[PDB]
Amino acid sequence: GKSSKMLQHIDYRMRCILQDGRIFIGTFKAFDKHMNLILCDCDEFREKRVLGLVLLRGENLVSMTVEGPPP
Amino acid sequence: MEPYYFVEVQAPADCVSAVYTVLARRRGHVTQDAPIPGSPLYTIKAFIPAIDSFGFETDLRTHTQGQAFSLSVFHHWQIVPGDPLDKSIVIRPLEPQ
Amino acid sequence: SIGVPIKVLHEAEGHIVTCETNTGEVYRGKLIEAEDNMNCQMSNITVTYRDGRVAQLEQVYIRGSKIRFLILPDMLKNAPMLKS
Amino acid sequence: QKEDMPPEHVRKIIRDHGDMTNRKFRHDKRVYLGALKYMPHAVLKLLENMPMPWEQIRDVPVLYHITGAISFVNEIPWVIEPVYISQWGSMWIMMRREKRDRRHFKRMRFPPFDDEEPPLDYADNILDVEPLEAIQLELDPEEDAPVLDWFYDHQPLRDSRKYVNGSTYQRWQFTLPMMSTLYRLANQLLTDLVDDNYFYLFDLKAFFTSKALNMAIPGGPKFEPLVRDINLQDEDWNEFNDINKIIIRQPIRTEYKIAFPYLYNNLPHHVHLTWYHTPNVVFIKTEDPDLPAFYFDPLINPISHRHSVKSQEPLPDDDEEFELPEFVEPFLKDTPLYTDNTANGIALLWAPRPFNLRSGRTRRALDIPLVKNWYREHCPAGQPVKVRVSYQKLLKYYVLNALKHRPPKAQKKRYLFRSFKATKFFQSTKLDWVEVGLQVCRQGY
Amino acid sequence: KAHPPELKKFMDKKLSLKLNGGRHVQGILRGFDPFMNLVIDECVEMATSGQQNNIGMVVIRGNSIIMLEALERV
Amino acid sequence: TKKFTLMEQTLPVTVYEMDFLADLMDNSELIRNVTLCGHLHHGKTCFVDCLIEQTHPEIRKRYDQDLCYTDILFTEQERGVGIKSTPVTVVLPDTKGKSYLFNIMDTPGHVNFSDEVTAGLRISDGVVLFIDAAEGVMLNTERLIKHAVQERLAVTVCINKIDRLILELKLPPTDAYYKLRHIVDEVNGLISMYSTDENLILSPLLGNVCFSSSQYSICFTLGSFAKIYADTFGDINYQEFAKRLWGDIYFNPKTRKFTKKAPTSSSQRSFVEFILEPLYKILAQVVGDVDTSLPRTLDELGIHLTKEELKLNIRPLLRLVCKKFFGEFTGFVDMCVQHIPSPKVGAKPKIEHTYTGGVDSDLGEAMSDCDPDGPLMCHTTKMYSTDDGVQFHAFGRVLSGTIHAGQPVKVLGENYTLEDEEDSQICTVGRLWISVARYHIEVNRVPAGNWVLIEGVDQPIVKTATITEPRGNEEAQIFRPLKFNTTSVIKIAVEPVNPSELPKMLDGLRKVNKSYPSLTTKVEESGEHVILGT
RNA sequence: ACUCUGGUUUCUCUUCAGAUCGCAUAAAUCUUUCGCCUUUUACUAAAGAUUUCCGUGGAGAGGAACAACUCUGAGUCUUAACCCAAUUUUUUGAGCCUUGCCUUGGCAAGGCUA
RNA sequence: GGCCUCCGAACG
Repeated sequence: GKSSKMLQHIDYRMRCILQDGRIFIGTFKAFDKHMNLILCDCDEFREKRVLGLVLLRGENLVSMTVEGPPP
Repeated sequence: MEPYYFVEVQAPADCVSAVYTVLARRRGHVTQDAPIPGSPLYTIKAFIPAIDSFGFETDLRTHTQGQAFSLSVFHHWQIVPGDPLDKSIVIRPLEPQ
Repeated sequence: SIGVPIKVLHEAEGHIVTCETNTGEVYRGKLIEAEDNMNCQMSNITVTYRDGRVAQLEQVYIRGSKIRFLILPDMLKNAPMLKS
Repeated sequence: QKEDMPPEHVRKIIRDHGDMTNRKFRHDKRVYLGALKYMPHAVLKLLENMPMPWEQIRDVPVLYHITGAISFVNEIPWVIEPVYISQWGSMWIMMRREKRDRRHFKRMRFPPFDDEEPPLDYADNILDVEPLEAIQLELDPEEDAPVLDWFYDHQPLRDSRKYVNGSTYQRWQFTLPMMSTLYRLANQLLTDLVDDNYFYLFDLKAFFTSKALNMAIPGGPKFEPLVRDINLQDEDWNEFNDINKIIIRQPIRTEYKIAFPYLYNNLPHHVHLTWYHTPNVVFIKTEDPDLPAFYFDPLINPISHRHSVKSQEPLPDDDEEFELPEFVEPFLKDTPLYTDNTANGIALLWAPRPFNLRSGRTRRALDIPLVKNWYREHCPAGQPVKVRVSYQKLLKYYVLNALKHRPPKAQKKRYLFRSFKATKFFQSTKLDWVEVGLQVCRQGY
Repeated sequence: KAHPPELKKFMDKKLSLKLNGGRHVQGILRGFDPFMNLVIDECVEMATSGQQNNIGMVVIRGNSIIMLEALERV
Repeated sequence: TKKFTLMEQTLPVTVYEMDFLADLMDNSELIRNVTLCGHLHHGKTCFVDCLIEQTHPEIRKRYDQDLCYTDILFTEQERGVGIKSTPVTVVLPDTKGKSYLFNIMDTPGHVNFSDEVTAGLRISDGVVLFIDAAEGVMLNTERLIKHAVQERLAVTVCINKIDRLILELKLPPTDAYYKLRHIVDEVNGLISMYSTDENLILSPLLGNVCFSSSQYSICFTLGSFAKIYADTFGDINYQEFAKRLWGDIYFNPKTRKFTKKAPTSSSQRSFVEFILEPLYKILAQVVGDVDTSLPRTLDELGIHLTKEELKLNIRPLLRLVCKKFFGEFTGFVDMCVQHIPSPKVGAKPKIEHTYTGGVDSDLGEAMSDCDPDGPLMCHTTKMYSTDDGVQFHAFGRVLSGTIHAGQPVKVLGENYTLEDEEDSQICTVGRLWISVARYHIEVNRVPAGNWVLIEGVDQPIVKTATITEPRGNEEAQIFRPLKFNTTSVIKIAVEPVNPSELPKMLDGLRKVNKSYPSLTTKVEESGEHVILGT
């Protein structure tokens, strides 16, 4: 009804959990019906590597939680 | 040798005849005249001497009462009516020849 | 009719990008074409397998459903798609 | 809030006891010295009250001094629209029809003074009966009927949907038929064609260029030597610049040097000029109200194709299978040819500034409801000598006011004329040009 | 929508087709559908041991294709 | 004070980042440039006013005055053209969804001014033509078509004032499609009638022409009409739609059955019905049908406006309606990138026909310069006056290298050659300037493949002079100048009235000649200074 | 498809308008040039800077008149006939074994499946 | 091929 559930979490730092166990954290600027994630200055946890802008497909995503306030 | 300025003109039939009278006053020997379609707009390109082409657009738009929009450019060259160095050529400074 | 991340994927055509399929192969190179289903046609690819070996491949085209995610250059983060 | 007093009480009582003097106005003496002491009240009031020949009506509210000294009439010009300009110009067309008729003209003139003894109180009879004169425009083919109801009014639209909806004047609004009949009755009067280059190379920037270069035109205004004093030259400079033996083709056309500041190098200081040509467009003229929407101008297409070339992919399978008309292929169902005066509105697409403005805002009917100047610009030879030089004089005044421009600096405040009613000064009321004008005449005597 | 993927640049080109589960085939592309089913001419299956066998013209389902690769310049 | 015109000191634009757009134009190959002229005074600037109007948030309302920026050339541009052509650049999105960097330079219509417009056109690798639907092709379109054909530059046919010419003349759809088809037949007839290959293929289905109207500022094309109509309904048809959009076909009752031949009673042509029918009716929905049909047509088209906005006036509601319907730019960028070649693909023949020495170390130095970086070789365009008349900025093409602020460069002259260069001298670049609409962006270092303006080179820069690295890079520096395709005719000898004004006339003649390279200032043997122009 | 939000004309006061022209815009003063002139007011016609009239525009505040007319941005804005999913999510296939690391728990890797 | 400054009232 309100649909703001995903609209509330825009710009926030989000900790993502994938189907294989990977962890993505980046500034969340956009979404869609297909659960396409837009993560700015994203990082990958398993070991940490520098990713940057990353577009994640919604098929491999499981859950998400708020990491913190926008930078 | 001097170039021959050609001027395409847009105007109705009356202003086209008046443009031909202006070119006749300037002794210009034109290019071609056609009833330009898409709208009854007469377009006439003109072959003219570059020496007599001065003030052709001003007097053209003036004699047309705010009509006959034309544009000129250098085209080819003119071989002149005769050869220079004539002893009888000098007549009067103000009188044209 | 087209999602915002998909429109960003269209905007990123012509830049060096990194792609990893569902099987783990890393593909990095210029993105020639991108569709609405995230089909990616790329050129001058340096492959990174799961064992660490590398190679060079001229032309590749990937199914949209088999892509785990994509990596795009940072030049697209400023705009037009920034909205509050 | 200021309320309108009874007109006969303040008017008749004041003006009745005001001119008697004796011991009744003895205290009112100085008040009358203030009345006569203020010139602009009667001048701006009388000049501000103009019922005009285009209609027949009375005047507006005015403030009459509580001491009976004098009054003042504040009325905004409240110019309505080009339909109103077509009401005045329509009175000029009907006035021309009456000019062609009436083989025996009238007298008029007759300033009914005969020395002076018309201290006329007959304004009471002017309230008794009415002339019901002027007007006399019945012309309309079931079209201008709304403008006919708006033909004679002090406030053309009292309250409506499209209207000013103010007390006197406000942002104007109208419909399509108001523009139709506006261009009809306005077309009956003097009307201007498309501008193009016909309106240029004559006045405005052209006149300022002629006044800048200080050179005559094929008729027109004249200004002055401007910066040039008398003569400045030199024997060596003239021999270097000019030549005793040079090229001679045309006798130095002034129109060629006018539009070309590089052709005339004498005194190129403070000159606004060089407007190059025009758009050179074509506006299709109107015709009888018949069909089709295309006037069928001369075209003669070059034999259509005539074995020139064609498009690609002429495959019927990909053609019939290339589209799925699940919806309507055209935009919407209509007849965009003759529908709703599409020819009259199409001709209204190109319209003069008053007509093309559609819904207006405000204008001064006491200042510039006159298009005759532009109509007189660049007049043909159909007028005599004195009329031609007179037209050059009108263009000289218009060129003077045009070249004068304006320093639109700041001002102090407005309404000060009406702001004098804050304390006890005067009291307004609805009055007529004969009653208020006659009261101003008694204030003059 | 229903936009078919554009292989028109890969038409009649020798392809290297990577399949899931360590399967690899190569051949020439004779056409495609909106479902990414491929008609592959002279398809040769790449065995995990390195041996090659020619299975002929075959249809390959778009579901099982991780990536399609061209061995020529298009 | 009272400087002539202000080309700088303006705010930014909307949805435009200097980082993303600047590094995107200086990084990827999606950036391009062109110049649209066609017919003289055919409303060329109006197109830049439409694109810049859709780019920057603050745009001049067409009802008040022209949409172009105020105080530009004053009466020079107010009277017509004036500016011998000025460069501009903006980031325009495309109908495909991907944006692009397009540098468009308007061109004047005057003869000599068109020659200078060609001299400036020698920089960009492509050109578009502005052809009014009323007058068709003018003399500037024929001369510009001959000069563009001799320059081997891709041209894009662009129709202007289509709805203005068809609306003012009340042209029927048959005479509109036949008349426009005759104009395209003359464009393709002159293009194929010029020389070399016929591969230009000027045609509406090929995307070479874009139908636009400057009155309502409506820019459309084949892919734009197919994208709008498909976007409304039947979005599955895009390529097969625009291909079958016009052609010669009729719409047959079978749902879609397109008849290639025969009348089939449907219509004279498919473009008239399916194209001109929603077009002319949209223009017919105004005027007489404006107030009447506003709810019906506006509700059917989905457009809406405020009570005061819809009641404004005829023309403002027409330009606003076209902005609410066709206002989105599609065929300009979509038909642009599809026409205009890439930087390298269009650069290799351009560098082959531009620089003198080709092949190795020269064209190869330019070939390697294209995509990644150049070895600091700057082949300019021209030089224009700055905001102050004291100095003049150099607005030019950069062939190679990343220009750095204060970095020296070896600039040769005209008569100077790669073997022996007498006019070659090092110079420092004060600041980089990119011309966007009414403003400019100053940058310290601009990579290769972009035409930008710089400062610090004034006296050594004369007409068209290419700059090279101070390291002494060999192999054909100082690229060849552009040909004006005209002959000097008018000779005006100007002499100072006062004898002490000789240095002011000489320096003013040098700076004036550098400001207008088309004119030729030559000192006569008698001592007088004579000028030559077309 | 529910609820909170809740409007138009006119009259005054206080600010801003060296403005894209406050569309067809008047008059005065002074420094001079000039016109005719027997001194002055008036006055012939050009420049410049100093201004007033008729106006006019923007913002805020205070009033009455049908105001109870309607707009408004949002707020979780709870619905059944019929045929359908082989590239994005409700008709869609995962697990086991072994080795190494970790205090174990657990993690990484390879293999096995049918 | 055209251009047409003119324009009076008191006092003294």
